[PDB]
Amino acid sequence: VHGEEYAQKMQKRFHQTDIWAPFRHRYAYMYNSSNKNVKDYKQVTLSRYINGFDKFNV
Amino acid sequence: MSIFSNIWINNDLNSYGLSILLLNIINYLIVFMLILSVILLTNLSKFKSLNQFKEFNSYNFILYSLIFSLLSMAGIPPLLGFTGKFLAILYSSFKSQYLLILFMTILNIFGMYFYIQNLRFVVKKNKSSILNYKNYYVNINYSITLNIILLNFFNFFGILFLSDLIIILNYISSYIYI
Amino acid sequence: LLRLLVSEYIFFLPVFTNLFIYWHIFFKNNINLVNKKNNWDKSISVKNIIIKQNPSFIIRLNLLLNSLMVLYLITFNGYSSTFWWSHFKLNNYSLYMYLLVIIFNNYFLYITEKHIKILNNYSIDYFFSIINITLFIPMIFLSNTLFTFFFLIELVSCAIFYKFIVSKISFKNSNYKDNYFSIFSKNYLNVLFYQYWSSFFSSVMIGFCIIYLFSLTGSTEWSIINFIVASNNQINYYTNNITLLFICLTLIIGFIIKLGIAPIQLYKIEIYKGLPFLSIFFYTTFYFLIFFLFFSLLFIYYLSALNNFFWIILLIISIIGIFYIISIIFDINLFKAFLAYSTIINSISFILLIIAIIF
Amino acid sequence: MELNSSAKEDSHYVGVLGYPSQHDPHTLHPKKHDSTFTKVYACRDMLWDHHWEVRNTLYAGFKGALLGVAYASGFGLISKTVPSIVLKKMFRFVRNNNFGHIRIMQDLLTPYALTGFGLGSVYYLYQHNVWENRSNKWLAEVLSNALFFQVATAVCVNPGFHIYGMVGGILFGTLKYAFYNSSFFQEKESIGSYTTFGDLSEEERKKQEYKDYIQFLGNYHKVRNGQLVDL
Amino acid sequence: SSMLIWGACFGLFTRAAACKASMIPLTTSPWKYPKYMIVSAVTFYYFDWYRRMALEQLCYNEEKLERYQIRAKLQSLKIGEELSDAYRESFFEHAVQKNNI
Amino acid sequence: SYSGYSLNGGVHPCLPFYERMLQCAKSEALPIKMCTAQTEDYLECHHRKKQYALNYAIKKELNNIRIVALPRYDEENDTFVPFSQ
Amino acid sequence: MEFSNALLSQTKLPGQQYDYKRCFQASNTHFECLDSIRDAYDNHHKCPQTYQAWQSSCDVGIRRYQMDNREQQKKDQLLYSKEQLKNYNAAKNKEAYGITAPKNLSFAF
Amino acid sequence: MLTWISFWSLIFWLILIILVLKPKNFISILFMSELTWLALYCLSLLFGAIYCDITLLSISFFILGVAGLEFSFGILIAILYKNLNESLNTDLNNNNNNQNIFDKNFKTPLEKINWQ
Amino acid sequence: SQTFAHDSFLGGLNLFKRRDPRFVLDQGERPPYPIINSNSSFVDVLSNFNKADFGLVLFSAAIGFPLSRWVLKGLTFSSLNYRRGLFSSVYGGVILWGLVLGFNNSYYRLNGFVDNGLVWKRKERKLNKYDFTSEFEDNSFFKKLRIRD
Repeated sequence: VHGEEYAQKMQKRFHQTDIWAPFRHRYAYMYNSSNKNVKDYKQVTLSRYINGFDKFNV
Repeated sequence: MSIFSNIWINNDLNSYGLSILLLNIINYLIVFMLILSVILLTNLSKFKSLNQFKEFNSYNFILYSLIFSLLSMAGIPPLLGFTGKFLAILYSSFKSQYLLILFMTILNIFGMYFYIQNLRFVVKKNKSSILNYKNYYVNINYSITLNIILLNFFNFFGILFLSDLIIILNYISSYIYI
Repeated sequence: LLRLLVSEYIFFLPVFTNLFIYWHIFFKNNINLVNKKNNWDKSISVKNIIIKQNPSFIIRLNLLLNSLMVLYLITFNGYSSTFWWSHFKLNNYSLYMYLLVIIFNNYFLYITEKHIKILNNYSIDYFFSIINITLFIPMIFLSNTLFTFFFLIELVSCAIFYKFIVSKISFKNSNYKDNYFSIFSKNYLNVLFYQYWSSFFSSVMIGFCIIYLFSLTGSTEWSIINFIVASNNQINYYTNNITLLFICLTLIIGFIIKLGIAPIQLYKIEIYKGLPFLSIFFYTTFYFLIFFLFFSLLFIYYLSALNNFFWIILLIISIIGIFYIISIIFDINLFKAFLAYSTIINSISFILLIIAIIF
Repeated sequence: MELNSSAKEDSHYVGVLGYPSQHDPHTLHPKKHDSTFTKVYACRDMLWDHHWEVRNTLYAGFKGALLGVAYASGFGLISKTVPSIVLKKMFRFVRNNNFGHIRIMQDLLTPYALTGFGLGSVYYLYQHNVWENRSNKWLAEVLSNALFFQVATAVCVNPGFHIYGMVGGILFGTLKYAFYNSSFFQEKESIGSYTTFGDLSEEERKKQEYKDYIQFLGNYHKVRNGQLVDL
Repeated sequence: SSMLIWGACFGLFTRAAACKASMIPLTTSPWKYPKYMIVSAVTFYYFDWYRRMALEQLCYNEEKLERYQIRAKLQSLKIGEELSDAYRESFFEHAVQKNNI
Repeated sequence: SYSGYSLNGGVHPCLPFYERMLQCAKSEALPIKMCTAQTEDYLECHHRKKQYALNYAIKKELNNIRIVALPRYDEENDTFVPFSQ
Repeated sequence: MEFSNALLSQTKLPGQQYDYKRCFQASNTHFECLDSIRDAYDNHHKCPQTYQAWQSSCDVGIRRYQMDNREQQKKDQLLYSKEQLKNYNAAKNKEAYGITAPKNLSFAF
Repeated sequence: MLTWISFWSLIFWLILIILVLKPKNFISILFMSELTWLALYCLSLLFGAIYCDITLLSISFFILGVAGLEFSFGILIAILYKNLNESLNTDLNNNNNNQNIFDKNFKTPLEKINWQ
Repeated sequence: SQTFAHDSFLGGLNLFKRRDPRFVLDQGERPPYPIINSNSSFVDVLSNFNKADFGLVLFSAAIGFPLSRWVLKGLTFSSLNYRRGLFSSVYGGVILWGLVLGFNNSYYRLNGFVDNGLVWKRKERKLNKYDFTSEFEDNSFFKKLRIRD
């Protein structure tokens, strides 16, 4: 809506286009840079006691 | 730093100021070490207050050595402490900083009075007797005396040999960028 | 790591040898009284058990080792480069500063050795602290990042604190009126307190500056920092003048507190009041040769890319300092205060010279 | 770090290079086919007009008041001693009021803010209306600042210290000319730069530059005095 | 003049001045007189060589410092001056001709 | 003090940008004016300022009534179907 | 700093080392492939294989220093010779023993 | 409700301000200095995570070490306060009248001033 | 000028012969002598040891005795055992410094910074534009300390 040249100027990040450096707010460190809990805090505190929270990857 | 037909000509060393700063530091250290050697010859417990500069009035070597060290610290022209301040003012004028020159002038005059104020306290009614005793007799050190002799020579006549020190310091400072 | 090059650590060998010799001799001196007399042993004379070592030989040892270090420089060869993961720099100017500080330390040590035979009012631990300081400061000259400079400066500050701790407190004099009465001196406590808290403030602010320099640039290497700052000035990418101003201000104020410069010069007066003359001797040479020279080279050489932010700050401080001391230096009545104010005035003059240089 | 960057711009050099100009019209022009609300909102360009005398005076007064408040916060209030009875009454007032600290702060900082506002406004009106057309800029700055600071020291501080006020005014005027009027450590060009405008070809310019170099060779003392040995 | 003789003269007067300053008689500890002249003559003789050899390296250093000043000036140009006709040709010489690596 | 290591012992994501910037700087006679693109790329890798500006613009645009519904994505094939169907 | 090629050439990646033997061998071979044909401006394309070896063997900073030194040497050779340099140095050191007098009442300016 | 970077910068500077604010008791200043070091620890970890830099975690543990040595020095200095005739409240070590203290009162160790 | 022959007991003296007062060469500057092993390791330097480094060690052993005696002249309130132990410590330190010097000499010969018995195929022509030392050295002892004045 603000001009075709404006959009490509705003969506442009790197002069060189042969390097992939995706945007990240932060970088993970724990668990060899991974996530152990991929659930909400309520699911975090309830899945340890209550059944029906884990979908049983088989 | 001018240009003629894409040929650059420069008449500025660009490393003179660092050598000037090194010279100022080294000269201050030399004069300070002279006065501390004069102090280290004597009994240290006597110098507590500022009026006790009178204690330096013992015999002609100590008295005159410290008088000239104080005058050098004050920046009196003939002595060594003057050369660093003179070259600092010269470099500031070369760099076209008149406000810095004015503030250094104010600082220099106030510090000069701060230094020469103690020359009034040196006056004593009698000889001070500020020497340590050993084997019933005063202990006069010869090695510190010779060190003070050399420092006094280079305080009195260091302005004659300052060119070599400037050469060496500029040679050292030329390595900063290369 | 497939190969460890000698060029990465060649410079450290003489320093390690000197440290080992120093500390071995210190440990062996610590037990110089223990000497068992066996049942089949015979003593030509009765052993004296109350002794007072003269530290002269220790000073001599220092001189010798320091002199040997000079030799290592005179025969030095190599390339202009970096070593130990680009944490240390080897070029002509750094090595010349190293040589200069070594030779000045050697001269001061020689005069101290001459003076120590007139009257022994100092212990062996005093000159061991001096040994450590003279061993470690030229490595402060050889720094290549603000990280390693910070760590070296804390090492040397701890050595200086150790030197201040081992000052002689009680003396044998001719005052016989003070028996059976309590006299409080309080000079020792003031020296320790002020040195401790000034070190704390300087260290925390330097760490703060290091953290923000990593945030802004990604390294604390001098060349990378200068190149990034200049390229950003050309590009107009990072336009947060507040952050750069605050970084420069925090570094400058940390160094002001560390050096006791004119705005914060008061605690140096107390430190000088509580110190012996030899301590002031060594402290002055260490302060002017190393601390103030590095403070100068920060604006001149190490962080020149930030001079466009530095100058004004320095200017303000200079002005304040002058207008703070043109009257305070005229209501002192102590020899130590006179010496300290001499140092302070010369520091202000040299700061003005730095401002002239960076133009 | 820049001071008075708008007044030190070289307009010709900036226009030749194409650099953005700080004297360009930074104004908003409402057009028709727009609602009545955006007409009112677009009037905010009044506060951007640096040629408005009332706005400049108010901004100078605001800066002076802010400086006075800062001085009171850092150095003024802590040095002065308050009677114990007054402090006790103030702390009792805090006990019986939800935001009593704000009222105490207002009472303590009102004189300093008022004095700073008055000083800033008077200083701006004095500089802009009296000394703005003098030929010698350095002398005008020195004299005006010396007189103003002497009067300010006489009024705000004890009148027996007016000589030190004059000296401080002289020093402040020198500093202001050195760094607020002139451009040291803050330069928008390069030393020795120039712009060419004629239709001369490269050969003519090169010939003129060769002549200039021949003339420049006479600035060497050894060359001019003929004191060079044979190489 | 000769530096060896100048140094020997320096040591002779240094010893006599030290005797006067310590209030000890001259003619005392005579063997220190030849030692002072020998030490002082060698000291100033080496310094004469070192100062001359520092001038040589200083002059050669300024040739490299000559190149640094020109490139520092071009890199310190204000933006927009690089392609200005005052500096365009000199700037292009370093960017193009000096790309010989 | 640039190590090139990531938080799990791997490789820093901005290592190629740093390498190219240093290669440009060490080869040019005027590195400051001749390595602007590489230094800009490294600075964008380190401070993600352009992405933050894009996010600010996107939020400002989303504050309006420009967008009503988005196409739906079906997992079976890499195709977007409109919300209408 | 921030402007000197000398200080930038000392900046290297972590874990980056230089093989000076191979680099100097390649540089000597390339400079002997050159210097047999003499030009005011060095053309590396006239010595292609040695140019490629030199590029693949030596770092960019080393090559920049080598080109700067070569340019300085070529400039110096066109202006000076050993004998006239020796004569000039002897004359300068001889006149250093004398003094310098003002040129009172000049004519040129 | 505040971004972590601005929050932690402000927290560090507020900790310094509070350290200056509180009455000058050596033990209190020691505790506040330890808190300052811990704030630096947290800030270094936060920026290390944000910028994927491994040297700032090193800064965290080096801060731990430096703070430990400094705390040992502080303990020894307080015990040194014991032996010298000094109060842990430094404001009681001088005769400068202070309005902030309710009960500051020092006089000469004399029973009377005048005899005749 | 002529330098002491390497792989001989007087080779270490070449450490005191220099062409310029520089500590180190530039990044791209060629060493004065051909390079044997640029990226040497710890055992590469040890394997390069010969009579010159052993001569450096022997000189350290010879000169350590007066230096240790001079240090020992500062002892008071000491016994025979402590005096002998301190003398041994100082002497061993001087021996260690001599070994360090020998290691550095071997490293320098490996890198080509000092005379290692090899000559470059092409000589680097240098024009002696600035000359303050040639005649002074030729009329002095300092001609021994300078290489190619």
